[PDB]
Amino acid sequence: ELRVGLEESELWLRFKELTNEMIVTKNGRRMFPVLKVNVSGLDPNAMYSFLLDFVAADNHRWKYVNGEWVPGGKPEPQAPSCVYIHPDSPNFGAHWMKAPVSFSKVKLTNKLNGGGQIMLNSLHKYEPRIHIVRVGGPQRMITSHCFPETQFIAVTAYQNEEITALKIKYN
Ligand SMILES: CN1CCN(C(=O)Nc2ccccc2)CC1
Repeated sequence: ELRVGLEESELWLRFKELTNEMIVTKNGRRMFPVLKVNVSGLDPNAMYSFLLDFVAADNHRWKYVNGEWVPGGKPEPQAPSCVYIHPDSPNFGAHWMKAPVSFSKVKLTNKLNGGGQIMLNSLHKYEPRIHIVRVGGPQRMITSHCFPETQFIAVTAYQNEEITALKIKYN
Protein backbone atom coordinates (compact mmCIF):
# COMPACT_ATOMS: atom_id res chain seq x y z
CA GLU A 1 0.00 0.00 0.00
CA LEU A 2 1.37 3.48 -1.09
CA ARG A 3 1.73 5.58 2.17
CA VAL A 4 1.79 9.46 2.20
CA GLY A 5 2.81 11.31 5.44
CA LEU A 6 3.24 15.02 6.29
CA GLU A 7 6.82 15.82 7.58
CA GLU A 8 6.95 18.28 10.56
CA SER A 9 3.18 17.98 11.34
CA GLU A 10 4.08 19.16 14.99
CA LEU A 11 4.86 22.62 13.58
CA TRP A 12 2.11 22.86 10.94
CA LEU A 13 -0.39 22.14 13.80
CA ARG A 14 0.91 25.17 15.81
CA PHE A 15 0.15 27.32 12.67
CA LYS A 16 -3.24 25.66 12.11
CA GLU A 17 -4.33 26.22 15.78
CA LEU A 18 -3.86 30.05 15.13
CA THR A 19 -5.44 29.89 11.63
CA ASN A 20 -2.52 29.77 9.17
CA GLU A 21 -1.97 32.56 6.59
CA MET A 22 0.24 32.49 3.44
CA ILE A 23 1.33 35.67 1.62
CA VAL A 24 0.50 36.05 -2.09
CA THR A 25 2.27 38.75 -4.19
CA LYS A 26 2.03 39.76 -7.89
CA ASN A 27 5.41 38.02 -8.62
CA GLY A 28 4.76 35.04 -6.29
CA ARG A 29 5.88 34.25 -2.72
CA ARG A 30 7.38 30.98 -1.43
CA MET A 31 5.54 29.19 1.42
CA PHE A 32 6.59 28.88 5.09
CA PRO A 33 6.27 26.30 6.36
CA VAL A 34 7.23 24.35 3.21
CA LEU A 35 5.07 21.32 2.47
CA LYS A 36 7.34 18.23 2.88
CA VAL A 37 5.87 14.74 2.31
CA ASN A 38 7.13 11.30 3.43
CA VAL A 39 6.29 8.67 0.77
CA SER A 40 6.70 4.86 0.99
CA GLY A 41 5.37 1.95 -1.06
CA LEU A 42 6.27 3.27 -4.55
CA ASP A 43 7.94 0.83 -7.02
CA PRO A 44 11.60 1.98 -6.71
CA ASN A 45 11.97 1.26 -10.48
CA ALA A 46 8.72 2.96 -11.69
CA MET A 47 8.59 6.58 -12.95
CA TYR A 48 6.47 9.23 -11.06
CA SER A 49 5.69 13.00 -11.20
CA PHE A 50 4.70 14.81 -7.97
CA LEU A 51 2.04 17.49 -8.45
CA LEU A 52 0.78 20.07 -5.90
CA ASP A 53 -2.53 21.96 -6.05
CA PHE A 54 -4.68 23.97 -3.63
CA VAL A 55 -8.37 23.11 -3.08
CA ALA A 56 -10.66 25.98 -2.05
CA ALA A 57 -11.77 24.57 1.34
CA ASP A 58 -15.02 26.58 1.17
CA ASN A 59 -16.66 28.96 -1.28
CA HIS A 60 -16.41 32.05 0.99
CA ARG A 61 -14.31 35.25 1.30
CA TRP A 62 -12.78 35.55 4.80
CA LYS A 63 -12.09 38.82 6.72
CA TYR A 64 -10.10 39.35 9.96
CA VAL A 65 -12.77 41.10 12.11
CA ASN A 66 -11.85 42.23 15.64
CA GLY A 67 -8.93 39.74 15.95
CA GLU A 68 -10.85 36.74 14.53
CA TRP A 69 -11.20 35.33 10.95
CA VAL A 70 -14.93 35.20 9.87
CA PRO A 71 -16.45 34.08 6.59
CA GLY A 72 -18.62 36.30 4.37
CA GLY A 73 -22.27 35.48 3.63
CA LYS A 74 -21.98 35.51 -0.22
CA PRO A 75 -20.40 32.19 -1.38
CA GLU A 76 -19.22 31.98 -5.04
CA PRO A 77 -18.04 28.74 -6.74
CA GLN A 78 -14.23 28.50 -6.78
CA ALA A 79 -12.62 27.23 -10.02
CA PRO A 80 -9.74 24.85 -9.23
CA SER A 81 -6.15 26.07 -8.87
CA CYS A 82 -3.44 25.25 -11.37
CA VAL A 83 -1.06 22.38 -10.69
CA TYR A 84 2.61 22.86 -9.69
CA ILE A 85 4.99 20.07 -10.91
CA HIS A 86 7.76 19.23 -8.38
CA PRO A 87 10.94 20.17 -10.29
CA ASP A 88 12.53 16.70 -9.56
CA SER A 89 9.70 15.28 -11.79
CA PRO A 90 9.71 12.88 -13.57
CA ASN A 91 11.79 10.60 -11.31
CA PHE A 92 12.18 7.00 -10.07
CA GLY A 93 10.26 5.82 -6.99
CA ALA A 94 13.68 5.35 -5.27
CA HIS A 95 14.36 9.11 -5.71
CA TRP A 96 11.10 10.16 -4.12
CA MET A 97 11.46 7.66 -1.18
CA LYS A 98 15.15 8.56 -0.25
CA ALA A 99 14.13 11.86 1.49
CA PRO A 100 11.01 13.98 2.17
CA VAL A 101 9.60 15.48 -1.09
CA SER A 102 9.91 19.21 -0.36
CA PHE A 103 7.82 21.80 -2.32
CA SER A 104 10.24 24.65 -1.37
CA LYS A 105 10.10 26.34 -4.84
CA VAL A 106 6.33 26.79 -5.36
CA LYS A 107 5.33 30.48 -5.47
CA LEU A 108 1.83 31.67 -4.51
CA THR A 109 0.51 34.72 -6.45
CA ASN A 110 -2.72 36.81 -6.69
CA LYS A 111 -2.15 37.73 -10.44
CA LEU A 112 -2.36 35.52 -13.63
CA ASN A 113 1.33 35.25 -14.67
CA GLY A 114 3.79 33.59 -17.16
CA GLY A 115 3.63 30.34 -15.12
CA GLY A 116 5.58 28.48 -12.50
CA GLN A 117 3.68 30.61 -9.90
CA ILE A 118 0.21 29.32 -8.81
CA MET A 119 -2.57 31.96 -8.67
CA LEU A 120 -4.80 31.86 -5.58
CA ASN A 121 -7.71 34.21 -4.65
CA SER A 122 -6.70 36.40 -1.67
CA LEU A 123 -8.84 35.94 1.55
CA HIS A 124 -9.89 32.39 0.48
CA LYS A 125 -9.04 29.32 2.55
CA TYR A 126 -7.07 26.53 0.82
CA GLU A 127 -6.14 22.90 1.55
CA PRO A 128 -2.93 21.75 -0.11
CA ARG A 129 -3.24 18.47 -2.06
CA ILE A 130 -0.70 16.36 -3.94
CA HIS A 131 -1.12 13.96 -6.85
CA ILE A 132 1.41 11.14 -7.34
CA VAL A 133 1.27 10.28 -11.05
CA ARG A 134 2.83 7.02 -12.34
CA VAL A 135 4.09 8.03 -15.86
CA GLY A 136 5.87 6.27 -18.78
CA GLY A 137 4.58 2.81 -17.70
CA PRO A 138 1.78 1.10 -19.68
CA GLN A 139 -0.83 1.81 -16.90
CA ARG A 140 -1.07 5.49 -15.91
CA MET A 141 -2.16 5.78 -12.18
CA ILE A 142 -2.84 8.72 -9.80
CA THR A 143 -2.82 8.66 -5.97
CA SER A 144 -4.04 11.88 -4.35
CA HIS A 145 -3.65 13.09 -0.79
CA CYS A 146 -4.89 16.20 1.10
CA PHE A 147 -3.20 17.77 4.08
CA PRO A 148 -5.77 19.38 6.41
CA GLU A 149 -2.91 20.30 8.87
CA THR A 150 -1.54 22.69 6.13
CA GLN A 151 -4.78 24.64 5.52
CA PHE A 152 -4.27 28.38 5.21
CA ILE A 153 -5.90 31.64 4.18
CA ALA A 154 -4.20 33.45 1.29
CA VAL A 155 -3.38 37.09 2.37
CA THR A 156 -1.47 40.04 0.79
CA ALA A 157 -0.13 40.83 4.36
CA TYR A 158 -0.37 39.01 7.73
CA GLN A 159 -3.45 39.90 9.84
CA ASN A 160 -2.84 37.84 12.99
CA GLU A 161 0.48 39.02 14.55
CA GLU A 162 0.64 35.59 16.36
CA ILE A 163 1.20 34.09 12.82
CA THR A 164 3.78 36.79 12.03
CA ALA A 165 5.65 35.85 15.26
CA LEU A 166 5.53 32.06 14.59
CA LYS A 167 6.69 32.54 10.96
CA ILE A 168 9.84 34.35 12.14
CA LYS A 169 10.45 32.16 15.24
CA TYR A 170 10.65 28.98 13.11
CA ASN A 171 12.25 30.23 9.85
C1 LIG B 1 9.78 20.94 -16.35
N1 LIG B 1 8.64 20.03 -16.21
C2 LIG B 1 8.88 18.99 -15.21
C3 LIG B 1 8.51 17.60 -15.71
N2 LIG B 1 7.18 17.59 -16.32
C4 LIG B 1 6.23 16.68 -15.97
O1 LIG B 1 6.42 15.81 -15.11
N3 LIG B 1 5.02 16.75 -16.63
C5 LIG B 1 4.00 15.78 -16.46
C6 LIG B 1 3.55 15.03 -17.53
C7 LIG B 1 2.57 14.07 -17.33
C8 LIG B 1 2.06 13.85 -16.07
C9 LIG B 1 2.52 14.59 -15.01
C10 LIG B 1 3.49 15.55 -15.20
C11 LIG B 1 7.00 18.61 -17.35
C12 LIG B 1 8.25 19.46 -17.50
